[PDB]
Amino acid sequence: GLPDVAQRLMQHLAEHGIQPARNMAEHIPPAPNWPAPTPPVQNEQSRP
Amino acid sequence: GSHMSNFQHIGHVGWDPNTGFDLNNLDPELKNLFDMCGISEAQLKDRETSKVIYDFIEKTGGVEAVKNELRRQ
Repeated sequence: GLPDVAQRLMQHLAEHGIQPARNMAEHIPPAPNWPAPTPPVQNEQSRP
Repeated sequence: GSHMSNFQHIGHVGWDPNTGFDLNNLDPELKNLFDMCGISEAQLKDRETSKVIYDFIEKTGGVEAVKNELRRQ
């Protein structure tokens, strides 16, 4: 996951008009997009 | 006009304005970003192209800055 820094590099090359060698024909950046471990959920708020 | 001679936050890498990035001195964590964008080693050996790319590294504060920026969550 985490593409915002590569997006920042692309936004910087766009100030000079430069293009990547893949020319935006690629898909899915490296590593799984798994959230932070051990998450909680809400209490038994539903009525008896 | 032109930039000031501070040179306090520069990125240590084998880049030169005469040939671009040295592959033997290219950082593997800085390469994470280059590859995510779709950049080839041919673009890294072009003077004018690699001069645009290197600007981003020294701009954030050298290689240790980009090596931390992609490490954020």
